[PDB]
Amino acid sequence: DAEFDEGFKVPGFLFKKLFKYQQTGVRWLWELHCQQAGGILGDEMGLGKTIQIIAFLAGLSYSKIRRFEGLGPTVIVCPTTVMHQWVKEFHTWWPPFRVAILHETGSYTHKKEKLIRDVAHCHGILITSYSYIRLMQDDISRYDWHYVILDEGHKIRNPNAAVTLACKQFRTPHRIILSGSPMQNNLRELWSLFDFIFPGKLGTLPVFMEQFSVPITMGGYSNASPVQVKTAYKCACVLRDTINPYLLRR
Amino acid sequence: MLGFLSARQTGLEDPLRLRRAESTRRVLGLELNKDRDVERIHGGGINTLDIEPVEGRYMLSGGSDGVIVLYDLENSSRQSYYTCKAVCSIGRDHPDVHRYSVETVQWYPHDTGMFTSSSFDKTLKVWDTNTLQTADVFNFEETVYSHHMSPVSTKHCLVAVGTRGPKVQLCDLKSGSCSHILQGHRQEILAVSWSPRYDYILATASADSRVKLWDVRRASGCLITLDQHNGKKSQAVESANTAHNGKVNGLCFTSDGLHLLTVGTDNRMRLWNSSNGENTLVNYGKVCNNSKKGLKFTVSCGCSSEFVFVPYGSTIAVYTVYSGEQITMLKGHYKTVDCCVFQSNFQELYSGSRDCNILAWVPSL
Amino acid sequence: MSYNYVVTAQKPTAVNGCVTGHFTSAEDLNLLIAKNTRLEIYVVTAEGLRPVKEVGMYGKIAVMELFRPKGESKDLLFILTAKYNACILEYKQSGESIDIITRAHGNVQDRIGRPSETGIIGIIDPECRMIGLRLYDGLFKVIPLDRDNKELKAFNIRLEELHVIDVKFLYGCQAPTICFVYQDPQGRHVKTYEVSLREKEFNKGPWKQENVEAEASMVIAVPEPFGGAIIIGQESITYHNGDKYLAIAPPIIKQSTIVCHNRVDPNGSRYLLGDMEGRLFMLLLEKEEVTLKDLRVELLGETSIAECLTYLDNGVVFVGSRLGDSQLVKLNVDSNEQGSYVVAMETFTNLGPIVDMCVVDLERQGQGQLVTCSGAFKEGSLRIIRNGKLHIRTVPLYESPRKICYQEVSQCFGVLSSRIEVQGTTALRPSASTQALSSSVSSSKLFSEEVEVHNLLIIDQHTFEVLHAHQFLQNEYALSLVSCKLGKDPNTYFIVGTAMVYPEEAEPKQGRIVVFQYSDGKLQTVAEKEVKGAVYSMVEFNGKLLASINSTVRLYEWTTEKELRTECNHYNNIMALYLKTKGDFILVGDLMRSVLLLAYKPMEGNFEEIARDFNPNWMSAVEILDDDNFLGAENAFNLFVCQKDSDEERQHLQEVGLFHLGEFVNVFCHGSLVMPTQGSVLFGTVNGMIGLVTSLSESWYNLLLDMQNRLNKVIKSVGKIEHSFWRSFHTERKTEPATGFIDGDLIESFLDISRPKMQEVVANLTADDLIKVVEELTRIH
Ligand SMILES: Nc1ncnc2c1ncn2[C@@H]1O[C@H](COP(=O)(O)OP(=O)(O)O)[C@@H](O)[C@H]1O
Ligand code: BEF
Repeated sequence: DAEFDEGFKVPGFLFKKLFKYQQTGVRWLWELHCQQAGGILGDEMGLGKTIQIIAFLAGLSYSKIRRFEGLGPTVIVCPTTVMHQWVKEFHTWWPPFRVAILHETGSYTHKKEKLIRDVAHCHGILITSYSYIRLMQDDISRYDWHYVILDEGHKIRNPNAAVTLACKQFRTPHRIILSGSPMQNNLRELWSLFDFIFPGKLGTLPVFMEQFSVPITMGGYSNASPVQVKTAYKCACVLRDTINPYLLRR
Repeated sequence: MLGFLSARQTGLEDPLRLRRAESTRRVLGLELNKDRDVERIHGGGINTLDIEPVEGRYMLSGGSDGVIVLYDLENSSRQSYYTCKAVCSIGRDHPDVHRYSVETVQWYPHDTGMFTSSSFDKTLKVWDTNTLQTADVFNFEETVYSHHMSPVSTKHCLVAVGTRGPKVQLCDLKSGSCSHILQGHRQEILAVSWSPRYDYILATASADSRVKLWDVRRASGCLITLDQHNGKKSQAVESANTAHNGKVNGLCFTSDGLHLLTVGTDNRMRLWNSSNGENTLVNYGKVCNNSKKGLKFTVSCGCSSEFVFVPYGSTIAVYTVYSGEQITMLKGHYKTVDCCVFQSNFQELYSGSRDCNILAWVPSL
Repeated sequence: MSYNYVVTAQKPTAVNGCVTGHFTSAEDLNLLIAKNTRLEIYVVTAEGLRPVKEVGMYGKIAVMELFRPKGESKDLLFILTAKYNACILEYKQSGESIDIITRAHGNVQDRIGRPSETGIIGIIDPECRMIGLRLYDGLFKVIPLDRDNKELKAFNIRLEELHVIDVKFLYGCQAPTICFVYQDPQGRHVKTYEVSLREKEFNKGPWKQENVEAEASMVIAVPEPFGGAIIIGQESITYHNGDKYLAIAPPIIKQSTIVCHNRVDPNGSRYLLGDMEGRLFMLLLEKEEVTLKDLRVELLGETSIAECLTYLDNGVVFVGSRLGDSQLVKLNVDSNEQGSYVVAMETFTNLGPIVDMCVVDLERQGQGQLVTCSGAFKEGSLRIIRNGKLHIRTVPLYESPRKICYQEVSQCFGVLSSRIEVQGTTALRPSASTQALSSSVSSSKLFSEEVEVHNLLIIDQHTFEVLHAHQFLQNEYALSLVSCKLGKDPNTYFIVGTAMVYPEEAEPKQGRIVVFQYSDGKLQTVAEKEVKGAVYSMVEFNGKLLASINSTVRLYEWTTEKELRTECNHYNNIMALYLKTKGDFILVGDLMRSVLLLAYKPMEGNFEEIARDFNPNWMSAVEILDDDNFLGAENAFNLFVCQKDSDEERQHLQEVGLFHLGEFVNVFCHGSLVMPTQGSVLFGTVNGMIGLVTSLSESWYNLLLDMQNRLNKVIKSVGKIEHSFWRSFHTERKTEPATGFIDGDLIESFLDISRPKMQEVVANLTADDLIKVVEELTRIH
């Protein structure tokens, strides 16, 4: 087995399967756990973020760390096309997990609220979609989930979409975002993502916009004077420093 | 004293015994030293004092006139009488001088070369001691009541800043990041203090009668909200769990960092368990404060019994932390006392006041 | 920078802790003795003790306890160091070779914490599930053992009681259960907690808090048949098992406090209890069929003042004393016709608290010869030390010696002694003051439970018999004592500085300087001088008497009338405790301002504060090495050398030397015990170490520092402690690496290693050169 700083072991076979950067990522996820912070697995598409997440969750269940003993009831919110991709990857990589789908397709065939209840009370992985998170926040948030992995979490990039407000209703500290592109049109999207994983770091959207978005943007227009370019460089350095501990982007 | 010397020399008692019992004797004998004076440089009331943690030689002072004074507390003259001369001063002609009252000044822990000061001009300025020029300025939208650097953080260099805003600003001196905010208070934060024990534990006290303990690493809000009664009056937390029945304008961790002392405008001082925020029910009597800003008070260190020196109107009231028994009240100021700071090497106290004086209290004999 | 070489002339002799167990083998019964930095392993033979190993820890052994984890063949040893180096050591004998392997180690110092008043406690669960350490107020550190560490990861449990006197692990409990006495304003109480290593926190103990005697200071965990605990206070011994409350108040234990204990049996039917007077008691538990019926205390006899005591077997008890010689006594079944069952089998020399010492070239040789005030109340004595190894004579004084000076012209030693009288008053025992040839008492016109009587003993420097004993006034404490000739008259005087000690005050306001002359077997009082404070120190200073009354250092002159007349004063001191002299310069060691270089400018007739060290070091002793190098000893077991630097910053002494000795220096003195190095300063410590500081040149200092680093890279310490960490200057508010000081012990260990290890040392420097160097270095002591 591979052992990390405090009590976190990941099985030797599960660990051997991973690559060097994926196990760096499993480490990084677990320091996030130790500090009770969220973060953005920003490794770009195809590098394997499902596997780092599954390996970390498996080592979280396997290490029996101490409220929840090991892994609690976690929710994975993903685009509708990959819910079954997630189920497949969980069943091949860590079969002991109970991985339910919260969808019409699903596999349950009873009241969905019953599925959410059962997964909350048997510490399963509930795989749902962003649409369902919007529609069933009344039920999805009455159960004190242990992790709130959002796959392709850049669907949270609009701070005012209903999905965004919904996903920001989980009381848990262990929020994770999987998105190889956690910035798509502007810095407001980055603020929204970081406001999900760690609400305070970037300030209120007032402060973030005035301190970072207007400066960092205004130094990229072609006509930008040198002074304003240098301000943009300075503010970009500050922003990268601020978000360094919580973004892992290979 | 001769019994103590004989017991030390012969090994009966650990030398720690003599150190602590004698330091306690020196604290009980603390009295206004007219055999030491501090040079008057402030045109306004002294709001804050900070003796450097390493070597305890130099003192900072922030006045209501916006000047910062840097004093030498070592008696470099061969006389038994000396005045603590003012080495430096950020004066009315200094281009970086604060435009309004300096409400807090703090040495950088771990090194004397940098110190930080916050003002009602809505700035926290970082100063390089040697060149005495600002290295950084953190502008805030609202006037600063109190800032504090962790006395312990070998890892992070965050400054917790409390302004009239309901949020606590965390400013990273390492690459300048003033975006982090701790939200959960509802009124002006009148006092902030990092735990001396835990690198990332911050205690914040606000005019809404609430004191909160935070883990600035954590992404899930305040750890603890101090409650007077510990559950006797229990309510779904929307307005209850107040530390005081007024504004809480002073915070001070005990030396070992296992307890928290709060003073509020209910004319009370309370002692709390800093791990679970449980009131220890130490009485302390009545502590007259009606300060409308942060009230800086200190504790003793390395004595047989710990003490707390709290500004009590124009006097400095000395209490035993863990029994509440008021040792005494040091009366030598002419107006209300704003701040006291303890020199832990010689059990000396310095106290500033609105009467534009800084008085040294040294043990008698 | 200063270049100083520290070495041990006499290793510490005071036994600060001793345990018994099966450490070297499952069948051996070992006696492990902690003298401050030395761990001495003996085998309990049918007669005496056979030494098997003596190791040097890089640490003051604060805790030392043997424990046997499940499956282990023989006892492992847990040691905690004063600097909080924890280690678990195992003894592995491979034929001739002997090793002490470190089964685990770590540093458990909390960065912050108020180190507890009563001092470092270290207990081990009777089932070896955890090591409980009370190091700081309000915290209780737990080192798990079931989670088999190699780094000793430990966690704090917050203890709701902040003033814990003593704590033990109870027996016969499914959970690790601690029982401790703590003091709150409402009195002293005994409380129990159950330790949860899984929850990492306390739980409600088996039996709730109980209000106990006011001076309850000892907890004794009692083995499984009885269970419970026995709390010893001053006037009572009480037994708690949760529902049972036995309580006795034996009148025989009221006279002195019980300070150490030991379980004679495995079943705890008998305990030894040692008190500060040196009495030895046997506490008997009478069982009922099993419950406990009643407690009995019987006085076995007297021993040396025990710090620790251990019952070995067959009535043999090792009484490890810090204040007197350690003892190996026998407990007879029948009394000795004097009421005593204790019979001393063997005595182990202990240069006890060395409170003062002098180097006299007695026998008119070229050899120095230490004479030290060793020991304390009943164990006080003069020890005479000389090379021949070191031979140690003992002159039992039977009372605490305090100072000693040699008057050569008169062929005598003047010794300040102190004896404790009870009632007007009565001597508890015949003390060397009371058996002098002649005697006298101070009849002075200046000033008009148990008390301390102080005498000036004139002792023959051939026979070491008390030629004379002058008792000082009632409630007069003699502190300082100098032998010298003053002014221009030719008589050599014994000058004693005293203080008047009344319980109504914390610092004496009254005292006097008495000038005696010893001639014709009598001690005449030649002069007196009422001073307004305690005379902590007097040095003869260029024909004049330089005394230090409470906070003033003043210089007296000896007038033609033969009286002391003040010449100058100096006041900028908290407490001038230590005075030294070299030429016109006076070094003042303060209670807490630490050193001051004063100059008597004779052209004016007043003092001048030349330089000062502004660091807050609480001195225990001071010395002048050179014109500008000032050795000092802080009460945190550190040596530092100050140096007059090279404006007003010239009034700042520069601390150019720093070194953690691990011993409490009580005295420095120039001299050498022998017939490359410059100067030679001996020092005597509380533990009984005699060490030697001397000045090196820059070249050799560099060489020896290089080889120090090499030996650190090669020699492996017992608890895997780093030498640099051990010698690092340490105070509760400061910590710096050593500098300007070479551990002569580590250097001299360069001989006790095999030749391949030597080449490992001597890679880039030949070896035989350094063998010559280190031999020449050992020549100095
Ligand atoms: N260490 C690995 N060993 C074997 N297959 C892997 C490993 N890492 C990733 N994969 C495979 O690579 C594919 C792409 O990874 P995926 O997690 O979908 O990428 P993303 O990081 O964009 O989510 C997955 O189907 C997965 O099975
Ligand atoms: F490649 Be995707 F971000 F899973």
